[PDB]
This record gives sequence, structure tokens and C-alpha cells, in this order.
Amino acid sequence: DIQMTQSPSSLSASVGDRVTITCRASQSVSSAVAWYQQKPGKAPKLLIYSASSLYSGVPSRFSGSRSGTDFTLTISSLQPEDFATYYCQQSSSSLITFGQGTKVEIK
Amino acid sequence: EVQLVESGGGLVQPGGSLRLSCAASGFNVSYYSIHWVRQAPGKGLEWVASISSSSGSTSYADSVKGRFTISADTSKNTAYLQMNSLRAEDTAVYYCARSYWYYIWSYSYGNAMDYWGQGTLVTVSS
Amino acid sequence: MEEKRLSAKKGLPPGTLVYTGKYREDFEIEVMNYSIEEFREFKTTDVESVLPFRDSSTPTWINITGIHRTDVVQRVGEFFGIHPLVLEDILNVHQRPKVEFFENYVFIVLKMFTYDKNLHELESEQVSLILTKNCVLMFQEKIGDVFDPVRERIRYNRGIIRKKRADYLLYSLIDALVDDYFVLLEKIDDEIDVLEEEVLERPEKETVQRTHQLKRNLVELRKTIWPLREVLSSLYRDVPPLIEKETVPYFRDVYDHTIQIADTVETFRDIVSGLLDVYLSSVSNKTNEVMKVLTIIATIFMPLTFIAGIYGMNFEYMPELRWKWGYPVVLAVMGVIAVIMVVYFKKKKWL
Amino acid sequence: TLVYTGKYREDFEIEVMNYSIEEFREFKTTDVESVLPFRDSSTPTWINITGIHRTDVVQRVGEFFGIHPLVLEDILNVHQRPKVEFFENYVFIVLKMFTYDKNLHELESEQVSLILTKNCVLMFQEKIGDVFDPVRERIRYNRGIIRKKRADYLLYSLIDALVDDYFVLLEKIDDEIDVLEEEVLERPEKETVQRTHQLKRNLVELRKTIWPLREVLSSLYRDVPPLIEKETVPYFRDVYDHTIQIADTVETFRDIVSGLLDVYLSSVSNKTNEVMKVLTIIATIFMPLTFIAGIYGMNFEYMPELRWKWGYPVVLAVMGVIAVIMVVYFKKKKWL
Amino acid sequence: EEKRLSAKKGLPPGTLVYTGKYREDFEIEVMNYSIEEFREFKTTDVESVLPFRDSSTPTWINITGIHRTDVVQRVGEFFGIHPLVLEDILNVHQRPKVEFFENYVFIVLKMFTYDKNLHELESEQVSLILTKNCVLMFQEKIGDVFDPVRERIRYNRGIIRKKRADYLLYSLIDALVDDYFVLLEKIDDEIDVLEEEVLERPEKETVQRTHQLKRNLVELRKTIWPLREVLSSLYRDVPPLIEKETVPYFRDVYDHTIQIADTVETFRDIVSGLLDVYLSSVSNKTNEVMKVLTIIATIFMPLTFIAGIYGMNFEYMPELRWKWGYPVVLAVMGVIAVIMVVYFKKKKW
Amino acid sequence: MEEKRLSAKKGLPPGTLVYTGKYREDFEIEVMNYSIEEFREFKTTDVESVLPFRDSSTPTWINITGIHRTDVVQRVGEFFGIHPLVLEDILNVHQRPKVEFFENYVFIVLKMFTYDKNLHELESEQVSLILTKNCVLMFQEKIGDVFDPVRERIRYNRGIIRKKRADYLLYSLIDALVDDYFVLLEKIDDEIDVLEEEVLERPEKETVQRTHQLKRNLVELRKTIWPLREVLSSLYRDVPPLIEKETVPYFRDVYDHTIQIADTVETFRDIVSGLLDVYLSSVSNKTNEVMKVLTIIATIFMPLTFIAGIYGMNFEYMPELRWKWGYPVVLAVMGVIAVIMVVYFKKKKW
Amino acid sequence: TLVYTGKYREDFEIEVMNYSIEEFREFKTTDVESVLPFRDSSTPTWINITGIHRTDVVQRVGEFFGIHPLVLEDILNVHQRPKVEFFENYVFIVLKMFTYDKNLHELESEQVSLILTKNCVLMFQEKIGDVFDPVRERIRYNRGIIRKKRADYLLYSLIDALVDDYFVLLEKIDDEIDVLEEEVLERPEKETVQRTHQLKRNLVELRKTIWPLREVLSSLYRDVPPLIEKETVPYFRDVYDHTIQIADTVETFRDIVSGLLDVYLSSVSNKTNEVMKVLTIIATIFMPLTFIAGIYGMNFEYMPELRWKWGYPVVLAVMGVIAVIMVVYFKKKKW
Ligand SMILES: [Mg+2]
Ligand SMILES: [Mg+2]
Repeated sequence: DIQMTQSPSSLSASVGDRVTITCRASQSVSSAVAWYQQKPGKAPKLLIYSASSLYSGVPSRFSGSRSGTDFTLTISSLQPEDFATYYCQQSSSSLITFGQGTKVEIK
Repeated sequence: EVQLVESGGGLVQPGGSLRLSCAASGFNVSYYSIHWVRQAPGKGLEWVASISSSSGSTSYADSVKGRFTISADTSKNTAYLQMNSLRAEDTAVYYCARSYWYYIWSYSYGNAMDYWGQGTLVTVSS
Repeated sequence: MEEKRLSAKKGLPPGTLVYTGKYREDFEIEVMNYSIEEFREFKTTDVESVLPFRDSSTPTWINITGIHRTDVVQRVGEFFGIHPLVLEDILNVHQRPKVEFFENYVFIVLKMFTYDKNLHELESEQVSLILTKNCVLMFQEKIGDVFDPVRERIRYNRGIIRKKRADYLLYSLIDALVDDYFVLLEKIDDEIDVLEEEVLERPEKETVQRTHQLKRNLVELRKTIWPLREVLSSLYRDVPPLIEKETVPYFRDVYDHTIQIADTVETFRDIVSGLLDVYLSSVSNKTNEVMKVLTIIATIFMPLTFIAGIYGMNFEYMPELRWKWGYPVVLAVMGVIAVIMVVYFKKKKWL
Repeated sequence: TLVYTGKYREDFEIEVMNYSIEEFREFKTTDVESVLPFRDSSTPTWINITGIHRTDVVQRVGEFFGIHPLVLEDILNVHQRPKVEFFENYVFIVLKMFTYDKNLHELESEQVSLILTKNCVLMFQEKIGDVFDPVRERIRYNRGIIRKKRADYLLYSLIDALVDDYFVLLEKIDDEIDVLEEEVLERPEKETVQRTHQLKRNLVELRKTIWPLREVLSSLYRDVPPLIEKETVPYFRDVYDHTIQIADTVETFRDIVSGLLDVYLSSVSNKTNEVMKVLTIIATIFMPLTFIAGIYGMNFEYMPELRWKWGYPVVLAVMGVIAVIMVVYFKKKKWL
Repeated sequence: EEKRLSAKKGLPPGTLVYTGKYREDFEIEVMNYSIEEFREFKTTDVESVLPFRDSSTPTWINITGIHRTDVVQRVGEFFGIHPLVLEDILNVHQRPKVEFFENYVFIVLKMFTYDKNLHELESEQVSLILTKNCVLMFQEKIGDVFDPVRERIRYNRGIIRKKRADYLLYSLIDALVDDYFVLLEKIDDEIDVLEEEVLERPEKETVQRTHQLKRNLVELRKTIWPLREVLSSLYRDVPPLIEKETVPYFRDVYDHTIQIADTVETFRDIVSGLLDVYLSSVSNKTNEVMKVLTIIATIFMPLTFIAGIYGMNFEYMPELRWKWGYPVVLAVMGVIAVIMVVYFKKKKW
Repeated sequence: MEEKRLSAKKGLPPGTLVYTGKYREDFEIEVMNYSIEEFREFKTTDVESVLPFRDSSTPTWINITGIHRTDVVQRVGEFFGIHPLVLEDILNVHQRPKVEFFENYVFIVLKMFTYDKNLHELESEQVSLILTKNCVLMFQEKIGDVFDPVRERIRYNRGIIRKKRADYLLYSLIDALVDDYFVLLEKIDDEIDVLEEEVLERPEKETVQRTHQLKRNLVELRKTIWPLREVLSSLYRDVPPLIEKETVPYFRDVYDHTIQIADTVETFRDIVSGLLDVYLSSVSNKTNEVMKVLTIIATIFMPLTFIAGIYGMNFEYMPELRWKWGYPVVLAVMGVIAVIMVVYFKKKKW
Repeated sequence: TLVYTGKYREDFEIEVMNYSIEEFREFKTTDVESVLPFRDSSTPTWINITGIHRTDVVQRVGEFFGIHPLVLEDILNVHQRPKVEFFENYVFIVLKMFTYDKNLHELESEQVSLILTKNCVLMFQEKIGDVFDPVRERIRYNRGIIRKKRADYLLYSLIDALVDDYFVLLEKIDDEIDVLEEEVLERPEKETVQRTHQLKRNLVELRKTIWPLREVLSSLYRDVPPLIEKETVPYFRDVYDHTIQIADTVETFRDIVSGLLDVYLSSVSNKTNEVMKVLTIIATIFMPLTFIAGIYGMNFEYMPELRWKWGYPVVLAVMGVIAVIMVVYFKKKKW
């Protein structure tokens, strides 16, 4: 199948800074990458679909970019409500796969 | 308005089959795909199965292929997951999500999960 | 042609419909049911309240804004007897305007255009119409349309729209769309007026970027206006049983308006080609001027260095200490050749 | 109804002319003391109001003469496209007057409002002076058949005079087009692109004004209102034909200017090629000669400068002959 | 300025000022004919055509040289012709059109003559009027295209003799349209030779010639498009004056006019492309010229630089015939020139 | 003047039969009288074997290949009661594609094109179809037709060509012509791609020569294509009594095909219009590369010879004379200057 | 005569897969005479000829299966387009496989021929390796319903596998275009525009190959020969729509690439301005200086400039002054 390697595995950042998380697909996915956010102990909340578009009902600070097989999520200015675990997901094929996650901590 | 609610979780011995039901409220299951997502305790999200109620076309992950079984009942608006031959590492919380297809190019499509269920914990031990 | 089957695309369930678009933010259903003496109008978000309007004696107008919800459009198509392929064309956005006739309804695809001066973006939004026996269904893509005049006419009992059936409603909607095309064209007029002076005064990279993006925009406008003309031609030259003969004369005006629009688009293309020619001419003139400077310097100071080297070589036999020790006549030669070159350049009307 | 754009503001004026087969009268006036000629139902009466600063008189004639007041806003603003109304008992049209100055190529606009009521014609203008005054001679000196028809032949004459004004304006613009064309063909200029751009924009404004005026005259001709006696419709036919001819002439002017644009571009490219030719010729003439002079300028100590028929005339002749050989080599290529 | 000004000033509509430049000769030619009879004469007396207004057999009055206003005024008054269309007839700068009246139909057309050496198009207005059983036409000067019509009506070739004046009007229009075809042939030959010249031997005069040709083509459209419109109006309206079993001929002439319009549009497209072809040729010439300049400079800049840097006035030169220094340096210059030139002809320069 | 003379029949009575083409070497008549159970083929060079077919009760396809023999056309028109105007329109090769409806027959003038890859010229052949009662008279000027699939369908029942009347035969002919238009369009698209590659990569004089040839060919092709839409629209919308009102959807299909053809032609025209500008910019790019080479050489070697001349000027009391060693210092200075200038030009950007 | 046109002349092998509902026999042999009697098996069979450069084997196969030699010429004519030929005995199809590698941005094809005879399919490849491995797995391990059907469904499966390979190639090209968009909208250069040209040529070749493929599928499902038979037509109808998807994607990619190339290429005259400004500001301030050096480097006896109050520093000061004023003047001209 397709393995979606997500880095960094754990990021530490205070409030008010730009945070970038990247995930690389093993093979080509035609921009069919979604980004989900999960607070500890809650169901995941979708943030990004089509690797660039913004889901209806999320803050505009979240942004998604694609370069080849490198898909990046950027938060322009963090908030105390944005410290959660972020997962990639490729959906180009019928068998979809998730990333290993990127917990965002504080300083 | 839209709500996804799971049930059927609980302690089961290895090799014992239990059925997980994903009650769908606020939408018709016939017009949308239903995906199950398994998250091991302390681990990341993992996809396990999927169903398209309109045509009855399934898709299973390689880790549960041929062992699990997913079915959707449009009459009662509920999608059922049957887990036979349940093994030790399958202990996890199972989420039921409703996905929508979007368009990227004329040859490529992708699906994204809008709404997720509460998630029921399945424990296999003792 | 063929038997009007489903597409059955790859990497996708055999019998599912996918919204081929970008806007997934808003959804609403506005029902406006008007009669000779009274009317109702409401805006909801549940499809179960709009279906019983299918068997309505009075004409009604059901505007579903937001087609990213495939469930609501599928339910509407199932209730109103719409063919699944027609639903697929409704959801598919990347297609030119077109018209199709069926037994119980006529299905039309048209496009709205919004020109944002900031970033100079020409956004295209599909709008689909289905004229049934009594009701007119309009599927939009997002909040925002050009049918406010029609809504005002229906609400205020202005015009003759309140005493005519749904075919006149379809005519009014198409007329409003074609009228808004004229506002789009005049916005193109204004933007081209802005562009021309920048092209002929500040020839930089952003200028040609805008010019080429606008050439593409006008190509798109032609490619979307010609099918609209064909749609209207088929509309007033066919007369399906859904539309009555008393409304056919109203479509000829819309056809003439689209003819005028196409002529304006052709004029726009000619102006765009001329503007690109202007840019090329101005840039070539600037390089010609700097090139004048270079060639003037080179022409004046090359033979001077040549003769300096000629009289600077180490040879045994110099007829050099003659005519006042040689140097003044050499300086006079430099002066006379320099003034000859300057005069010759002046005779050519540059420097 | 209240305020008008008025790019230029001048003095107020009104004039009235009552003409018939035998008797004629005319008055020059500053106020509305001409109430009796209004609604007199007598022989055609032509009233001109120059300057609309005092909108009070406009309102006074708007309630004295039926106007459907919702059109006063259309009348007052001067920057509006020509258009025709089909009201009963009075027909209202708007026609734009164009003025051209050779010193500064600007098409000055002066909106003109025609209102025709029963045996009366009314003229709102906004600046002193008009192209309509030749018609006045027909009213005064009794030439033509203008003094035998009921206020509709007068309207036809006014529209014909405005069309003739457009004709003379097109003649002036044609002269400017010819002079620009000969300037471009003979000797290209740096800012002549400014002149041709000004010509193009003037032509596009003329086109945008002419087309709706074509439509106005077409509506006036084809569907005849009851006010026209059906005897002056053939007179409107020639005005419509003149409008058609004017539109065709404007289109031809646009096309010829567009061609002149690319002619100028080609001239620029040719002159750049000429610069290439002259610079290349000079460089290739004087680089080898300079190099030979330099290499014979080597200090060193070993050289057959002595003997060998000396060196000075030898080098001065070999340089000349090689220069002539390469010049006549360029003569084969026909450069200079 | 110029003589050809499209101005008649503020003259009253009942004025008959002739806005032309031809005052050569004035003749009146009558060609009365029937199925079994034929007549023809030329004169200069107006009253001689007085009884032809009500003649039963079709007649063809041809008044050439309309600069004397008396003959035109008398003809218009005698035949019940509106003075407005009289001044339309006399005016030369008038676009083609049909006007339908109760008793007559009035048409304006233009003949074109092309001067090849001057590449000059000039026009001549002809006004046709068909009234009951008589067609009468006013011309500018002597010479026209209807000579084949005269030969056909003289020798009785075709069905022109066994028809009414409607067929005569159709024959005149057909001959004029054929004149347009031959004019477009001449223009096509000129376009072909100009295209060959610009493709093979570009020159500074080529752009001026192309501009003149574009002017000629737009002046051609300015009259041909009204010709298509006027033939379309004549075909579709079909007033009772124009009889049945004759309108198919007008349909054929309308087809000829639309074909002519399409051909002229094609000519304009080709001429528009020609100037871009010339620009491409000029760019190629510039490329070659600067290739020559660059190769010369690249070959002979290092040589003079080396000569300068080995020929200053320094006492510390290690070049007092170290190992035959001057032959070495000259051979080095030659080898550098060879290495530089062999690098070229590999880059195609 | 070549064989493009429109002045043919300049001075001539209307209805005069004159052939204006350039093919006068061949002639044949093919008659195909097909019924529901039998079909009969026939080949001849004499009309009198072909005339008695106008009274048949079954569809009959008459293909008269070679119209230079105007006697055959005149005899056919006289027997079928054809207007002489229609006959001279048949014999006029330069006739615009058109359709005319008469009381008994429907007259159609169309064109088929031939594209030669070896010699890029677009040749045209005029075909006149007269649908009269249960007969379809075909007039053309040379052997070689795109109607062979229709002949195969008639001979071997690959469809319902034999189950319908002559109007369906006219349909099949029009559809075959439109299919030929499609194949010609794809060949022209291949030529478009070849010329685009050439202008992008290797500009030359033959490049603009062929581009101009292609532009003229496309202009002529579009001029021919546009009236075909009107011809099919007339055959579709205002159905004459000759068309049996059952083939109308088929004519709608052909009308849609013509719409597609016109759209493709417009796209090709836009590409051709951009082609010459692309060529000009490519030539400018090559000149720019030569420009970069020239300016690099000039910048590297002009200041160096400047400094050499500065140190070569001679006079007494030279500060640079009596120096430690003049040559090493000057050579190092010029080497540093050249190195930094090369880093500026060739290493960084050029 | 039979002549091989391609350039792959190093591999040859015959692969036979004879499968029934309950039995399967797969083997690899290099003898043409051993595989000939496989027509006797009523069950469908699949014969794969990997090497075309050995013309004897294909000649013998055509002789035994009875195919008119024009199809042999078409098979050996590698430079071609996908095409379909119908006969009363067999169906002939010419298709093209594609290979794309990300590192070296180049595209190479490989013509593949298929012949469908009564209860038999023959495929002629050009080299080791193909895209029909999933079909082989399905036949071998009894995954789908391929065993229960005849050779027409086998031809279906082969064409479907080829179309899936086309989809994979389209994914690779999509990644390439997504990289190139930023690469040319951020840092344009000669290498980037060369890559754009190569991508445009690859897209042109891909469309020239995909359009005849759509025509072949249309002819395959529209007018059905008796060999195809009804039960397979609904399957063949899907591949046509798959080709529609591929063609639409190719059109979109070609439009994007053409637009990007035009956007870059319409900015050459500004580079001309820049290089002219550079050359002018460099050669304008050095020709006067070299001229001054030439004047003061002449071999004139008793020249006035012998020694005048530090003449050398004065001359260099004058040259510096003129160079400074000239370089300052150019800033006033915005160069
Ligand atoms: Mg004729
Ligand atoms: Mg010296």
C-alpha cells in the first residue's frame, strides 16, 4: 500500500508562532491528502481536504501546501486551543492510510 | 443535526466475534460512505474498513482483510461491522466516520471524513 | 448519439455521484410559489418541505443554493423524476453551457461570471435549471446570484411575471443572466482601459502577466458564450411542449443580446492582440534607445583608439617629428573625426 | 431633478421661435415669461433652454408640460447614453453633441435633450453655442419646406443638423488619421504611440456613442409614434441611413488605426536592425585593425621591423587593403 | 485637406447639389425592347424620353454624366420621384440601399476600378430605379460593366428579351456583381505577389505596401457589406413590383454577394498574417547580424587584450626571448583563435 | 493567376452551363437501386440507362463522377425538371456550400477536403446532392469518395440503410462527409503539433513559410466549415416535405457534429494566431543567448585591456616603475577581477 | 517479407497460460512448435510472445493460426498508433504501453499487439516486463471470475490492466506538473523551461496515443463482432469511460503546461533590455578610458606630458572623475 511518513513526531512551540508539519507519501498521491486534528481523548476533527482547501468551520490560520509528494500543514499563529495531534491521510486509493501523528506541546 | 453513535463494544475473549453498530442520525446512509477507524490505546489512527451503502462495495485494510466484515442496513440507517476471529492487538477504540468524495482531476478523486462518532472501546484480554 | 447511461468513473463506487467543485460552505433552499393574486416565499434547509410543491397548480420556483450536498440534490432528482445522468451533469461543474429536452422537463446548464478587480480574478459558477410542468428548479453553487430583479418583480407584482406560467419564469431567469453578462462586459471594458495605458507606459513583467491572463479569460468567455448562443437558438427554434408559443417571441430578444455579446467578445480579442503588439513595440523602442547610446559611444571612440594604437607602435621609421612635432596634427585629426561622427549622428536625428 | 454633473458651468438663457407659413416671431429671454407660447396649440413653437443651472424652470415646464417626472434625473445628468422614450403626448430623446479641438485631442461632450409635444419642440442644452443654428436660417429666411409642417419636420431638421455635425467631426478625425499615418510611414516618433492611443480611445468613445444613437433612430423610424404625421417618416429614413454610414466609417477608422499600430512596430524593428548593421560594421572594421596595431606595438626586442621594405608603409597599406576587402565583402551582403 | 469630403453642409433637404468630381460628358441612352422588337438610340435631349414613362414594353433609360441638375430634376419630377431620393441619387458618398415606394423601387450600387501600378481603388456610384415597365439608371461618367447586357439584349442571347423590367434589373445587378468578382481576382493576384515578395525578399517598402493593401481591403469591405445587406433586403422583402419566377435570380445574386464577403474576409486575414511574417524575417536578419558581431568580438577581444598585457613599458618582463618568446606568443594567439572558432560551428554560429 | 479564376462565366447569360473546375480526365455513372430484399448495382457511361430510374418505387443512388461533360448534367436536369440556375450552381466549383428547397427536389452543395502530408496543400472537391422524390442524384468531379462506408452498408446490411427511404440515404452521405471532416481535422491537429514543436525548438525560414501555409489553409477551411452549420440547420429545423419527419433526430446529430467541428476549428485558429508570436519570441531568445555570450566576453576582457593600456602609457618617473615586480601584482589583480566577474555572470545567473 | 522496425532486439520468450474453471497450466517455453496445438483446447488460452526481433516465431504463429500477412507487417511496424481491425476469424488490436521514471524526466513507449481468435488470445510484446501482472495473479490464484469466462473476458482484463497503467502514468505526470508549477513560478531558468518543453512533448505524445485508444474502445463495444459476444459488452463499456477520464486529464495537463510555457516565454524582451543596459553601462565607461590610455601611450618624442606636477596621479584622477560622472549619469537614466 501507501505509507505516509509524518515528521516531526513531536513538536514543541509556544503561543503565537508559525508551526509547520510535513508528511511524505511513499508513492504518488494526486493531492488527495487530508489533515485531521485530534485533542487527547476526543474524536478527530477534519481540518484540510484536497491538501490545499480549507474545511468549512475551521480558523483561517490553518493552511495546507503541496510540493510533489511533500504535504505541509502550517499554523500561522497558535492558540491554547491548537495543541493537539495532527494526522495526515491519503485517499487516492481505495485503501486509505493515516500518518503516525504529530503531538504539539507548549514551552 | 448529523450524529454518529457507535455501540457493541466490550470485553471479548480472543477468537470471539462481536458486532459493532454505527447508528446514523441526521442523514441517509445510502448517499454517503461510512468508514471505520481504529485507534489503539496510546497509538495513532488506523483505518480498518469502509462501506458504500448505495452499491454495497466494501474495502478492507490488509490487516483485517478476510477476517472482519462490514455491512450497511439502509432500512434502519445503520452500518454494522462484524469482527470474527478477533485477536489480541485488535483492542482499540473504534470510530465511525462519514466521508464525502471530492474532485481533484478528471482521473483522481479523494474522500474526507466530515463527522466522526463518539467511539467505543473494544478490549481483548484474559 | 448513445443511450444516456451513467459514466461509471474509476476509483469510485459504480453508482455514486460526486460534486465536481470547490465551494462547500453554504446550503439553503428558497421556495417562491407565486400565483395571479397571492404568493408564498420561504427559505429552509430541509428538503422534505419542498417536495410537495411538485404537484402544484400555480407556478413555483425552487432555488437550491449549494450543491455540495449530494443527498439533497439526489432526493430532489428522485422525487421529480429526474434522470440520474441529468443529476450527474447538474453536479459536474466543468462543462460548457448546454440544453437538453426530455419528455417531462427541459434541462439547461448556464454559467455566471464574477470579475474581481483585486487579483483580477474571473470566477465562473455553474447554474443549472430544470423546467418541469409547473415548477422551475434552479441548482446553484454558492450564495450569490443575479436574479434579484426577478425576485423583486415577483414580490412587487411588477411586470407580467405574476400572471404567466413557469416557462416565462425560465425566460426571465435566462434574461437576467444574459443581462448580467453585459455588466461583465462593461467591467472588461473598464479593466482594458486601465490596462492599455500601463502597457504603453510601464512595460514590466506584471503587465504581460495580466495581459496573458486576460487573453485566457477572453478565450474562456468565447468558449462559454458560443454554447449559450447555441442553447438559446435551440430554445426558440424547437419549441418543446413544455414551453408554449406565447413565450417563444421572448427568447428571440435574449438571442439577439447574446449575438451582441459575442460580437463584443470578438472586439475584445482584437483589442487584446493590439495591446500585446503595443507592449512589444514599446519594449523594442526602449532597447533601441539604450542601443543608440551604445552604438554612438562605440562608433565615436573605436577609430580613435585605432589611430592611437597606429601611432603608438614601436617601429624604427617614424615620419613623426614633422608638422610641428606631430602631436598637434594628431589631436586635430581626433577632433575633426569626432565632430564628423557627431554631425553624422545629428543628421540622423538622434544625439 | 436637483443636481446635474455639469463639467462646465455657464450662464442661463432661453429663446423661443414661433414660425408659420406667413408670420414669424422670435424672443430672447432670461426667465419663463413665455407661458402663453407653452400649450398654445398654435403653429410649431421651438424653445431652447441653454444652461440648466436653474432647475426650477425645468421643474416648472415639467409640471406645465407632462414629463412623467421620473425622467428629470435622466435629463439632468450629462454623462448618459443616448436613448429614446415612448411617452404619450410627448416624445423624449437624448442626443450627445461632440466637440473636437485640434490643439488637444479631447471629445468634449454636451448632452442635448429633445422633447416634442403637441405643436412644440423643446431643447435642453448645457453650454452656450450649438450646431443647430443653420436650421434657424430655414426658420427665419423662409428656405425649404420647414414652415409648412407641424413641429415634426423641425425635429427631423434638428436631428439632421446633429448628424451633419457628426459628419464634420468624422472629417476632422479622418484628416488627423491621415496625418498620423503619413507621420508613422515617413519618420517614426517616440511618443506617436501616445497620439495613436488617443486616436483609438477617441474612436472607441465615438463608437460607444454612435451605436445607441443608431438604435434610437431605428426605433424612431420603424415603429412610428402617433405624433409623427407619417409624412416625415421618409425624412427619418435618410437620418437612419446617415447613422448607418457614420457607424461604418467609425469601424473603418478603428481598423486603419489598428493597422498603423503594427506598421509603427515594424518600423521600430527595422530601425533596430539598422543599428545592428552599423554597430557590427564599425566593430568588425576597427577591431582587427586595432589588434594588428597592438601586436605590432609589442615592445620585445626581436622583430623584422628593420628591412622587409620597412614596416610603416607595409602595415599602413595592408590595413587599408584588408579594410577595403571586408567593406566590399559587406557590399555582397548589402549592408552599407 | 482633400476633395472627397463627406459633407453637404446645412443645405435644406429639398436641395440637389451634386457632390461629385466627374463633369466629362452627359448622354441619355434608350434601349426599348420587346419579345419580337428592339430599339436603341443615344441623345442629349431630355424630352425625347417623355413618352417612355407609360410605355408598355420594358425600357432601359441610361443617363450617364449626372452633373447637370436640370436633367435629373426633370426626370425625377416627371416620373413622380420624391426629391429626397433625388438628392440621394445626386449624392455620391451614399452607401448602397434599397428604398421601396408605392410606384417604384430605388437602389444604389457602386462600381470599382483598380489601378495596378498605383494600387488605387476608385468608386463610381450608379443609381437604379425600377418603375412599372421601365428601368432608368443614373451614372457618374461614361463606361460601365453592363456591356454584356447590351450584347445579350441586342443579339437576343438568353431570356432577357422575353421578360419584363425585373429581369433587366436583375441582369444589371448580376453584371455589377461579376465586376466585383473580377476586382477581387485582381486583388487576390496582388496579395499573392506581395506574399511571395515578403516571404522571399523582405524590404523596407513591404510594410508600406501591406499597409496600403490593408487600407484598400477595408475600403472594399465598407462597400461590399452594404452590398450584401441591400441584396438581402431585395431578396427577402420581395415587393409586388418584383414578380414571381424572378426572385430565385435575386437569391443567386445574394449568394454571390455573401461569397464575395467571405472571400474579402479571407483576404484580410491573409494580409494581416503577412506583416507578422515580415516581422519574423526582420528578427531573423537581426539574429544573423548580431551573430556576426558576436563572433568577431569574441575572436578579436582576447587577442588585443593579450597584446596589451604583454606590451607595456615594464623593465621586469620575463619575455626577453626566454624561449623564442615572440613566436611562442604569436602561436598562442593563433591557437586561441583556432580554439575559439572551432567552438563556433558547433553551436551553429 | 493560376486555376482560381472566379471570373469564369463573367459575361454569360444566366443558366449557361460552364464547368469551372480543373478535372477533365474521367467520367463514370454508378447506379445503386436498393430495395428491402434486393439491391442492384450498375456502372455505365451513358445517361439513357440512368434516366428511367426517376420513376422507381425504391430508393436509387445515382453518382455521376465527372461533371466536365456538361451534356450529361444538362440531360439529367432536363429529364428531372431541374432549374437551370441549379445546374449552373452544380457546375460552379467555387460555389459556397448551401441548401435550397424547391417544390420537388432539395438541392445541396457541399465540399470534401483532401490533405497532403508530403506537400502541405488543402485540395477541395465540390459535391452536389439533389434529393428528388425517391432518388438521390450525386454530382462530383473526380473518382475518390468518402461514401464507401455507405456503399458497404447498402451492399452488406450493416445497418438500416436499406430499411428506410432516400432521405436516410442523404443522411448517410452527409454523415460520411462530416466524418471525413473529422479525420481531416485530426490530421491538421497533427500538423499543428509538428509546427508548434518546430517553432518552440528550431526556428528557421521554412518554419514561417509552413506556418503561413497552414494559416492560409485553416482560413480556407474555416470559411468552408461555417456555411455547413447553416446547411445542416436548414435541413434540420424547417423540414421540407421531402424529408419524411422521421430522420430529423439524425440531422440533429449531424448538426451537433458540425458544432463540434466549428469549435475545434476555432481552437486551431487561436493556436495558429499564437504560433507566429511564439516564433518571434523564440528567435529573440536565441538572440538573447548570443547577447549574453557577447556581453560576458566584453565585460571580462574590456577592463583588463583598459588596465593594460593604463600600465602601457609611457613617460618618465613612473611610480609603477622601480616597483617590486610589476607583472605578478598586475596579473593577480586582473585574475581576481576576472574571477569575481565570472562569479557574477556565469556562476550566479548566466 | 517481414522486417522488424523497433529497437528492442535482446529478449525472447514464450509464455503460455491455459486456464479452465477448475484447472490451470502455466509454463515458459522458447519453442514455437510446442504451443501450436493449443487451439485444440476449448477452454480459453493466453499465449504471450515477448520477443519480436525473432521474426521466425511470429511468422510461424501467423502461418499456423492463419492471419493475413498485413497484420504481420502492422505488428512489426512499431511506430504506429492504437488501432483495431475486424475480421471474420479474429480481432486485431494494437496498443501502446508507457514507462515513466521521475529522475530522468523522459517517456518511452512499447507497442503491444493482441490477436483474439476462437477461444484464444495472443499477445506480442517487445521486452521483458509488462503491466498484466494483476491479470496473471487473478488467473493463477482464482481471484475474480476470469476463469469462468472465455478469452473475450481475458482481452477485457488485459485492456483494463493497460488502462490502469495509464492511470499510474497520469499520477506520475501530475506529480511532475505540480513540482514544475512552483519550480517555474519561483525560479525560472533555462533548465526549468527545458523541462517544460520536455513535459509538453510527453503530453503531446500521450494524447496522440490516448485518442486512438478511445476510438478502439468505442469500436470494441459499439459494433460487436460474434467473437466479443454480448456478455462481455457491459464490461467493455467501462474501459471507454476510463479512457474518457484519461483523455480529459491529459487535456487539462496540456492546457496547464502550454499556459505556463507561454507565460514564461512572453518575457524575453525584458531580458534583452537588461543585457543591453549591462553591456552599455560597461562599454560606455571603458572605451573613453582606453582611448585616453591610447593617447597617453603614443611614441611621440618631446611630447608635452613629460612631468607636470604628478602627471600620472592627475591623469588617473581625471579618468576616475569621468568614470564617476558617467556611472552617475546612468542612474539618472534608471539603468
Ligand atoms: Mg452570371
Ligand atoms: Mg607603447
